[PDB]
Amino acid sequence: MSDLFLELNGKVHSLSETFPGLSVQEVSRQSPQLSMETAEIAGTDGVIPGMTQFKPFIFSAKCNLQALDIPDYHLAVREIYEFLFQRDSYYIWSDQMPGIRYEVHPKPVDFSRESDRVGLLTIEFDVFKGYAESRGTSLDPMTFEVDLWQMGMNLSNRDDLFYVFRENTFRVYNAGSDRVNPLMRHELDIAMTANGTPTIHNLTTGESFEYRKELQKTDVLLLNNIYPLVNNRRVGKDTNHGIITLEKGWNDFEIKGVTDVTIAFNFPFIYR
Amino acid sequence: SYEIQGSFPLVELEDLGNKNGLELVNLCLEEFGAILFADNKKLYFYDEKSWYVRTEKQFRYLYNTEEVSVDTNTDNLKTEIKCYGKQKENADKLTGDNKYMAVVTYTSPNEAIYGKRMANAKSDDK
Repeated sequence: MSDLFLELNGKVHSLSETFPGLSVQEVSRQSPQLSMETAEIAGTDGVIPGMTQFKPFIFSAKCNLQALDIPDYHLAVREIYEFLFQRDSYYIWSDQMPGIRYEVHPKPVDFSRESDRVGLLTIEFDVFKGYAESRGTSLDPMTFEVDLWQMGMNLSNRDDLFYVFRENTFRVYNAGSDRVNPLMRHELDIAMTANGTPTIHNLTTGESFEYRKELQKTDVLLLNNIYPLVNNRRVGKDTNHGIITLEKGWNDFEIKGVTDVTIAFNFPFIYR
Repeated sequence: SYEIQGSFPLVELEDLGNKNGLELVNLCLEEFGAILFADNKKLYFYDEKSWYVRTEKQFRYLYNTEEVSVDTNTDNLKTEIKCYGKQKENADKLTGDNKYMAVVTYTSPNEAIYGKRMANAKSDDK
């Protein structure tokens, strides 16, 4: 059995459950739209590729609606149109792969009336970020009872994966298919509490974030995307304005200038 | 703050001042033939010798260049000029080039490639 789940206004709605007469036949996903920024020099052969990018793509769901009678059919069509089309983008996922969700916007799709009570539909959701992300962030535990993780999410079956560290040198595993960069509108949060003047170094990437003031254990330093704060107060003037990024796989992190470090990473995995 | 790196000649000027900083900097660049480059708020003034630095990087056709354009103009191609110096006190009493103690005609060697192309006379009274 196939079904489609929609996250809207903080509520999860099953498409089949919401509309009893509507059942999802099949789901499908367009392949990533790779595009190399070609540059052509006249007289030479081929192109000089720039930086490969990914265009928005389409997630499709073929379904059918079976109503009791004609007024019921029209009412169901209107209610489905009301439910699907909202002002802002929402989230969708499928039973087949319940660990991966897409932030999407609906597309105009017309009901194909086959009989007096049945109508075929092929809903298409445009995903504009160009990638899919996990339903849960890195802060969620990798436990069975959380009911969030599934197979095929590049989870390493060779070592434990935790995202809270108590020492000055450790490794963090980004399981996504893209390098997590807040400059690319990626979600990434770091919460560190320690004593002294801190400096975070990502050795594999080679990046370094530097804060130039003394810190106490009671003050939390929070880097969200491209904003560093202490106690939710912007302190960008007192930093080196550097930002760390998470490469694919393992990243070696070293923290200098502080003691009793407690650093936590909170970011979703980027799939495609 | 300003720094100077190079050698520049002496220039005679009249009633220097009564201008903003940028106007005086532009005057220096135009007169002394300097090149200005700023490290934020610190202005370095070089000369032609100390400004350009030779590098091994090169521009090659069909390798790293796409469109190359050359604009050539010869509307002001002049190889001869006549100039007059200051004016004598008895200018009204004198006739012709005798009105000036300094009258000179300069002919460039490039005339041998272009012939005589004399321009309108320029007068310096100093």
